[PDB]
Amino acid sequence: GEITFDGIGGLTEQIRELREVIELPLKNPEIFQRVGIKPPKGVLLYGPPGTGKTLLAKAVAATIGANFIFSPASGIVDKYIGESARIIREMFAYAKEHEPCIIFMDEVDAIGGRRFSEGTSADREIQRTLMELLTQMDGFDNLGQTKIIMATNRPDTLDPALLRPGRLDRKVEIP
Amino acid sequence: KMNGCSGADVKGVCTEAGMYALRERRIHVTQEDFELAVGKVMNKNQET
Amino acid sequence: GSRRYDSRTTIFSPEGRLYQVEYALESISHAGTAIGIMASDGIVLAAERKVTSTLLEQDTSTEKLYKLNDKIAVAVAGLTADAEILINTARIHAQNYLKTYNEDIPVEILVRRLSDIKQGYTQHGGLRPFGVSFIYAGYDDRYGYQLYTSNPSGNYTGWKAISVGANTSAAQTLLQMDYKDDMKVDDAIELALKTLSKTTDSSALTYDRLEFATIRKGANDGEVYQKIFKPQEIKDILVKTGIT
Amino acid sequence: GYDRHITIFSPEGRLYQVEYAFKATNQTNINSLAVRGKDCTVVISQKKVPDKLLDPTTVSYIFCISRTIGMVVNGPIPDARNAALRAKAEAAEFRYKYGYDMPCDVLAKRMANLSQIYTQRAYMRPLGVILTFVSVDEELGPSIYKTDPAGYYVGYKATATGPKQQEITTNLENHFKKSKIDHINEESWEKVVEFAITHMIDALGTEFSKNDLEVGVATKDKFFTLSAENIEERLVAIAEQ
Amino acid sequence: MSLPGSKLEEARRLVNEKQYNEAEQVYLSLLDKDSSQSSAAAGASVDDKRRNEQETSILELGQLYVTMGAKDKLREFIPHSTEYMMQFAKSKTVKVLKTLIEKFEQVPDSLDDQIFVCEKSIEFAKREKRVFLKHSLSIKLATLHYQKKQYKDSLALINDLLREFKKLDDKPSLVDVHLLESKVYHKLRNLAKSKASLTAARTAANSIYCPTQTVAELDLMSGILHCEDKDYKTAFSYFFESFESYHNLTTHNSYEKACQVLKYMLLSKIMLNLIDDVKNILNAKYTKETYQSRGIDAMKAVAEAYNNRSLLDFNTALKQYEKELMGDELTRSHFNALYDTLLESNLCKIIEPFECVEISHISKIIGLDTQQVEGKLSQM
Amino acid sequence: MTDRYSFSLTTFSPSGKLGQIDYALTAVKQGVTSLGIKATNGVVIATEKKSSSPLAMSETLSKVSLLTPDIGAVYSGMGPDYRVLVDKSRKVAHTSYKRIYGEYPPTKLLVSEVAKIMQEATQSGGVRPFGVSLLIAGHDEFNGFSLYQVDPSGSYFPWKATAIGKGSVAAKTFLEKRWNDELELEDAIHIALLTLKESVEGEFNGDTIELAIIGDENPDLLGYTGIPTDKGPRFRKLTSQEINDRLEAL
Amino acid sequence: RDRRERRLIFGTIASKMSLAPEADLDSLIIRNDSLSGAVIAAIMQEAGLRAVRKNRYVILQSDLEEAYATQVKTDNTVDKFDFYK
Repeated sequence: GEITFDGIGGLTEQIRELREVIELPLKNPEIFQRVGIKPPKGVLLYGPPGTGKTLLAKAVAATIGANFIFSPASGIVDKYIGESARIIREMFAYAKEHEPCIIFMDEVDAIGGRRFSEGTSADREIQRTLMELLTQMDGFDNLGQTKIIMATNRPDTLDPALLRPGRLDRKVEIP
Repeated sequence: KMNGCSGADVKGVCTEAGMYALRERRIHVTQEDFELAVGKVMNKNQET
Repeated sequence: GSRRYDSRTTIFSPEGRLYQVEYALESISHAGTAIGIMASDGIVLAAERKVTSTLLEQDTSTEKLYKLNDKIAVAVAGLTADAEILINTARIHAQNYLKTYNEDIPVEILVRRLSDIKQGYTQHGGLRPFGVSFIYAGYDDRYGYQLYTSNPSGNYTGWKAISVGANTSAAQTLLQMDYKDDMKVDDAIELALKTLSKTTDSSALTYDRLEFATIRKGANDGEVYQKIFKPQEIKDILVKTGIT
Repeated sequence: GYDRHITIFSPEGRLYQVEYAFKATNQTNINSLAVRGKDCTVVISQKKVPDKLLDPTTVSYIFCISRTIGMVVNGPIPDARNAALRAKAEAAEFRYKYGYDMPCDVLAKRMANLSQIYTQRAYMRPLGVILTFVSVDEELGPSIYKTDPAGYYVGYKATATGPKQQEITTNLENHFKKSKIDHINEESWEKVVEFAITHMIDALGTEFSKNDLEVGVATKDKFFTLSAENIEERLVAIAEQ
Repeated sequence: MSLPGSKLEEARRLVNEKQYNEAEQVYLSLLDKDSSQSSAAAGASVDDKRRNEQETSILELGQLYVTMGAKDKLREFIPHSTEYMMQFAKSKTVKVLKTLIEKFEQVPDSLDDQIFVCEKSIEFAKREKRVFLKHSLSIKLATLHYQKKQYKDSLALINDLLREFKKLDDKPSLVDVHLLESKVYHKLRNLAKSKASLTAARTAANSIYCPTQTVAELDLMSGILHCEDKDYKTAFSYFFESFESYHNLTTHNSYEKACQVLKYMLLSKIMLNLIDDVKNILNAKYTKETYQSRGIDAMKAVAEAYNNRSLLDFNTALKQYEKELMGDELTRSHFNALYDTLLESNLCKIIEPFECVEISHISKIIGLDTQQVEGKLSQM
Repeated sequence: MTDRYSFSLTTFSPSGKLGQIDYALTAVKQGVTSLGIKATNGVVIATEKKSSSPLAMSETLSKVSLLTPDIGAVYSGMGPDYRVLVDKSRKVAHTSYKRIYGEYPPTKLLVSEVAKIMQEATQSGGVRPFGVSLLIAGHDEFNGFSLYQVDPSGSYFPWKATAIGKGSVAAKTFLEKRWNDELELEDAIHIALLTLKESVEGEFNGDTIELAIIGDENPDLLGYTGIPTDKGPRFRKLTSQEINDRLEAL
Repeated sequence: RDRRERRLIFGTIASKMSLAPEADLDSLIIRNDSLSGAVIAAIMQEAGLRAVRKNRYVILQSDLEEAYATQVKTDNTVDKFDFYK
């Protein structure tokens, strides 16, 4: 990491509960194996833009020791043929090679939304992102050594399909 | 027994009739299985 | 073309016909098929009903047939909430003639008056017009029995055997093939139940969904009387005609 | 929004004008509390302190319609003064035509029926405030009727207006559950204010001075609003018991 | 007294106060004695106001006849009521004759009188109401064959009437017939006709209505079919669902019907072998419903025998409690399964090391006689 | 979405049915569930009430009002919509009838006048339709007992059993298959309590549930004695304390 | 769903995890209404997530009840009546 704990101070009550479900499975994966449960994957950190998004991103990777991966959602949806298909695969391939890593994102409100029937209407790259992110965590091969982090202004502006249990288990507001 | 049964529902009710025959372990579909198969396709075709 | 203003009735369409009248004919076909019959000795009225639910009480409620006076009974097709406004308006104006001239109002006068009442909304003002299919059935001493139909355009047309609602062109052909110039009362009743077999979506032809009213000039003391037959009596004539 | 331009029920069955009507109630960010003693009803509203160019005494969120009757409004100010002058008209006209004291039940019901007339008129804006009417009935006794911006009114044992109402109801629910009564003890109306201040501070989590609050008192055939010096006497009276 | 309403309340307390013979004469005085005015169709008295208190008295007296041994008199009293069917309650024989036969179901009675009555009053003028209701009296006949343990006559009455059961008489009557049909092939060890009749009963259960006892029996008949098919994780799932319906019946439920359900729920727990969850049923008063005996408590020792895996404590409670624990036919099929399960676990301990050991030493490890071990060991 | 002309009450809908009508039922569907059961000797009505805050008074909300002693009513929807409608409906019932025929209006005449106000609400521009659906139960000497389902569009139809709100479609199949016209009012009360219980199982007591029936006259509710000719009020609204007594016998 | 029918999901997930003998399985089947196995599996999975926070491998009754209040409803927009229609 880069940012230390002194900047994220005041969240200690919340951070203490987050490190137990994040820092522990990255260091000693056998902690939850004896219990018989699985660690959470997605953790949602949302708040005002520029406040708490950058601090909590580099602070978590500093205390754990895992590398800091910054892959904003603004590098996904564009005009291209199958862009969002190869972004997640190469991002999943980098986390597969180096285990001690944690992926962070930014401004995920543009890649989300449920539309109506959860199909595509005049948005090409949004639906490919919604399904692929669901198939990576709930598929046969997930990231146990890498946690997915998203950042937005409000959780209600995202797709409820990704907010269901099994992928995003944590909603944390940044005051 | 039906009204306006299309070609897709005919192959469907014949498929349903073959399912009740597998539960009876009989290579032939008895007349009792048809009365149970016609009742299912009428409610299936009525929806939507 | 691409620019269409349907909001106000005052705006003329590029084709020349208001779009509210175009889609009003669809609402008529969405309702039940109603068949009027004009005979020499009376008027036979047979129509189905839109509600297929068994919980609704169809014996004590009539969705289409309504009696304006002793010599006039009409069948309404269209929006139910918008129908009661024109039904009561027709009954108030009909009593004003009897209150003044002490006579029964002729059919042609009532038909032309109601045609302008519906037209008044489209001709002036911003109020919504009510698309309704009327079946005009009555008798007088001028032209005798008159069968008229009220289109959403606001006009009327004379008819002998005419059907509205669903299968309009299909029911009109069946009535003309067996049509008779005299149109016997007993033959008009069998002609109505025979046409309602193919046209209506219900092959069993349930009695509760039918409205059967027969006008006869051969009533007591040679007068025109309108009798509303209960659905229990409608099931009886189904066996005589061979439906059941 | 193709269907958003007007006030109708929308294709989603959701009124979007009510969406911004409730948001305007929290624009002032004022938290009030309304409790009812056995023989009395005491309401307390938070008085915001502006700069020195304004008079805090003239600032009041509680209006007096008549004796024993009072109105607690939390929301936009310009809609509060226009509704205050209108609520008094129905109170005086009812005491003339029907010749009877207008109860808070009908007083909240009349504003609810008047609220639909506002929605019925496309050129008139519905009330975007929270109308809380309190009084002491001759028969039913103390009663609270709060009229929502949508026209809903229902009786409340102890109500509140603000974002902290969730925490206010929790502390007041267990207080009335142990005693199994909706009225505060100590029938003396002077001691009822002591509890209304005590239960409010722990519910809001912030203690306020005499200049941060205003305390109304509705007794039988009498109503008055405590001044700045009378509120200070209430805090001193809490320590003496 | 001399009143139709006074004789009902006064004679109610005279049964335990003195005897049932003097109280019986009070009801008989209302029927035959006097009570003649105007003209009416009764067969004993003459009045239009006596039909209510006389038919109610027959329902109360009919229950006391079978208990005290008067059933020989009661069987001839019912056919004499044919004249009342043309007056009382505007026909509706199903509300009288069917209830009189129901009185024989509560109190144990022989099948000679129960069959004779149902075939007696049907031949009289009561058949006017029984035209379309003839299926009701036919079900009562097929029910009596279950106590006879003869399923040939019960199946013959059902099959010939199956052609009239589909939308020709009574729609909900199907599930009642398909439920009793599954019990016919259950004792015959036929799983093709039992699962077929149960499937038609459970599928049509949403298309018609059933009482509380019938809906709970649909799961009782579904879970019992999992005994021979194993899969004991979902077997008890249908057993506890039926107990919720049988618990609220109270007086409507008998002592034997609720006791068998307690034995069926504990039966799947022994096959699944959960030690903590098998004792919680007897400990909790909600699931127990206060049923305990020597055979009920012996089922807990059967589950405890699986903990140590020994046939010493298994056969100890088996031969001692055999009067009760072995009374159930369904659990009897599982006794040999549990006997071979605990034995096979002990045999694997001998087979795991090298072979060629003394047979007399093998019986000492098992704990049974030499002839008993050689027969079971060679069977596997 | 497609055409606003369906939403405009001064404009005919291009789809054949006004979008304002269909989406007004969604507002009624979003509300609570209200039902009714019509029997031979009476008609029972039952509905669930808003709990709101835990300190909210349960005795303040009454969803069953009094029109005439022979006719009851129940509603599900917005609060002020029912109040403004009936406050004017009670005046029309008295002016058009009681000020002419000097009695309490019958079932057919009263219900027909209630729908006329909804007709003007869906016709004149700027006036939004009502967001409530009134189930009216009454008894007269001509048609007898009657149960009419009044939709915000202004079209009423007789129904032996019906439901409105979110459980409208769910309870419609239930009340159709369970209930028969040949039963009585006593069995109608028990069925109405079981179907309404399926909506929410949290509190079935009389605090959140109102119960009222129609039937013969009650001499205790007449208010005066000595006149055998005039019958007592035919409508009796059960007190929430008396509702719990019926629930124990359910 | 049914009170006893859902227990098949509770008993299956509990067999793959460590739970204290004081844990009440009957309190979950009565309180839960119309829920699937995905919601039930999240309750027992959160019990382990609440256990690793306390550095206790054995899940006690306290970790079971505290995990039920979090996973009971995933909808943040509920409120109660605050927004009509």
